[PDB]
Amino acid sequence: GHFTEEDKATITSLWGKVNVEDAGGETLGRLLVVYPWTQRFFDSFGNLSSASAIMGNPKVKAHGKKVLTSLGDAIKHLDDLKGTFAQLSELHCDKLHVDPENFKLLGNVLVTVLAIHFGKEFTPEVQASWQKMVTAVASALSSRYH
Amino acid sequence: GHFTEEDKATITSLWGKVNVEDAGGETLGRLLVVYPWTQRFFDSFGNLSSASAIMGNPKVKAHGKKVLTSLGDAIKHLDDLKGTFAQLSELHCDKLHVDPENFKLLGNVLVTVLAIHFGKEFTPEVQASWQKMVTAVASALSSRYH
Amino acid sequence: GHFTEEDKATITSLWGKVNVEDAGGETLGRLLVVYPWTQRFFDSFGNLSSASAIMGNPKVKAHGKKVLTSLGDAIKHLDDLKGTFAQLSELHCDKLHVDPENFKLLGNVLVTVLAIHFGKEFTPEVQASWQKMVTAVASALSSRYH
Amino acid sequence: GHFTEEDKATITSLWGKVNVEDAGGETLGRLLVVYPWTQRFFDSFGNLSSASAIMGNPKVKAHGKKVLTSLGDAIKHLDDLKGTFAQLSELHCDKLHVDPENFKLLGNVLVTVLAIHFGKEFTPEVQASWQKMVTAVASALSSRYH
Ligand code: HEM
Ligand code: HEM
Ligand code: HEM
Ligand code: HEM
Repeated sequence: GHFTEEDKATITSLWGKVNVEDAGGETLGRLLVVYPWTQRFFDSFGNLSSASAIMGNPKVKAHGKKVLTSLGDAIKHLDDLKGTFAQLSELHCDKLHVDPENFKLLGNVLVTVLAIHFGKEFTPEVQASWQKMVTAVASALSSRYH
Repeated sequence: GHFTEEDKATITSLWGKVNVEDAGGETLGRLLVVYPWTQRFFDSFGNLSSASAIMGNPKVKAHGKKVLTSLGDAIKHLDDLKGTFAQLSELHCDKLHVDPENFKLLGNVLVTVLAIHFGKEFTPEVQASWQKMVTAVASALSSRYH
Repeated sequence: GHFTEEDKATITSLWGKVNVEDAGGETLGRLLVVYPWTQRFFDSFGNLSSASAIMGNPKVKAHGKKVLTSLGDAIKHLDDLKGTFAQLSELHCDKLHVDPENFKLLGNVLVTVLAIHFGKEFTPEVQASWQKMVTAVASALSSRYH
Repeated sequence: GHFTEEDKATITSLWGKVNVEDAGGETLGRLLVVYPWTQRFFDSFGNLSSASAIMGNPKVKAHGKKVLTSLGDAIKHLDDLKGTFAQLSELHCDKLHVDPENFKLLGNVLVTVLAIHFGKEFTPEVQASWQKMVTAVASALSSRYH
């Protein structure tokens, strides 16, 4: 893969406008609602039997903040996402056994959340740059499986 | 599959607020820009060499409207989508050789467009209902392949 | 979907030459080794820390037999697989939260086992018929999710 | 990703036993039969309306030889598949617009062909190493899309 100058500017600029205290909870909660099977990894977070219980769960909100903060840090290292996520790859693959397909699923739900918050600013080109980011993150986090 | 009565209500209600004349071209054009390989099915549609050419292309806008008007008719048959799409399955599978993976891709681009147009109104539960609709439509259209 | 009379004949004839007592453990064990993340669904099955432990594990062999005996019964109902697998869909979706992508994965590991056991006899046309069967079984088992 | 010493030895040793004058035609032909949509890229090869016509087509056999010869060369460069396939990535993505999902589809059909020819020698571990190879090749060839 390869980010263009335009890709980097679009990723960096849009991300600077995200609130990583609500976006993270919103993204992980939406993943858990829309694709229910993912709840299996988070049986320690409490009751996730309904949308309201998930979107209102403080451990979901707290953990989504970690997720997006680590992604925000990675956006400082676009040309080296493999190395930047090496340690989290080890955690997610070797220790938690998260299905590699889930990384792209979460990335697509972040794209949905960006489209909700930014609307018409999320043009096809802007979405293309973010789809490249989703793919790249998923590859970096599944590296230990490959 | 199975649509709950709440899935049907969501699907029909949100669709009634969709302007097909705008959403059609916006959905097909977004698919062509974001996932460029799909342009190979539309060589006769003329200039697709840049995002601005795709989003300005009269044939892309006219075709997207056909697509979304076909999906509007399908929403009147939610609990018989395979029978509803039998003719278009034959067209897309036996005659055009569309990759079944692309039906899922276009339905995901429509989810993105709905998120852009409705923002917050596109809640996690509303997205779940539409995610089941995209899957159901993909399955119905690739039925000739199965 | 749709099974041709030649798909049914292929499926039933090749299956009649399959030894389930061997193929069962061989298929589940291959899935656990090749796609290690799926081991997380089988923590109670004991030692799955190495390929030799998985392929020697008595619980994996006993479970694989259940799996393949379930698929043998399904082959007697090829043109009603969704109804046939309704109970196991509820089990795998509502109770175990299996990722629908893993049903496709296991059916692909079975294709590999059939290729190993039958060699040349597993022609391109015979594989096509079995590829439709894996897809049909995945769709039927993930039906609760749709 | 990362090949282990064991991965490299397994890939290199099994590949040294493949016949790249028949395996290539067998792999591309099987892809065209099993997953019909792929035939769309090869409308220049002649009649592909049936298994017999595909498996007997001299242009299929001739082109599959190219495919596997380029893969054989890549197996000399396991630690640098991105650079080794850079030029073919440009051809397949920028010029032919091949769907990225097809690269993994072809890789899985090569795995089926290896299982047919090598049988019990294709153990779960041996298949794991080859699945890692399939993923890595698909990533290298789709790089221009990412
Ligand atoms: C954008 C991709 C993702 C990133 C950046 C990410 C990041 C993180 C981080 C930073 C942690 C915390 C580790 C610590 O606290 O030391 C974590 C834990 C975890 N992640 Fe992820 N993650 C990602 C995707 C996923 C996906 C797709 C899954 C499964 C669907 C997943 C499941 C988990 C689990 C089960 C934990 C342990 C949490 C606990 O102990 O309660 N993650 N992740
Ligand atoms: C939401 C899924 C889809 C639906 C509901 C849909 C619906 C339609 C309909 C109704 C037509 C007929 C147009 C007319 O009568 O002139 C059509 C034509 C076509 N569709 Fe789709 N389609 C879908 C997905 C796809 C995808 C994923 C592709 C491939 C990237 C595709 C490629 C085509 C092509 C090439 C035509 C013929 C266009 C022309 O040259 O006239 N469709 N589709
Ligand atoms: C070819 C697709 C599959 C079929 C036909 C199938 C069939 C079965 C059947 C018949 C049982 C019941 C066993 C008994 O009565 O004791 C079962 C249990 C189960 N299956 Fe599947 N299954 C399939 C795919 C999967 C996949 C992809 C996974 C996840 C990696 C999975 C995870 C499980 C689990 C965790 C159990 C419960 C086992 C235990 O703890 O007792 N299955 N399956
Ligand atoms: C293991 C992965 C693959 C490799 C190593 C590979 C390699 C090659 C090579 C060496 C060529 C010849 C270029 C030349 O003659 O200068 C080629 C051409 C081509 N490939 Fe691939 N390929 C791969 C996968 C694919 C897939 C998945 C598709 C689509 C399903 C595809 C479609 C094509 C087409 C359409 C051509 C042009 C052939 C013609 O002009 O008639 N390839 N490939």
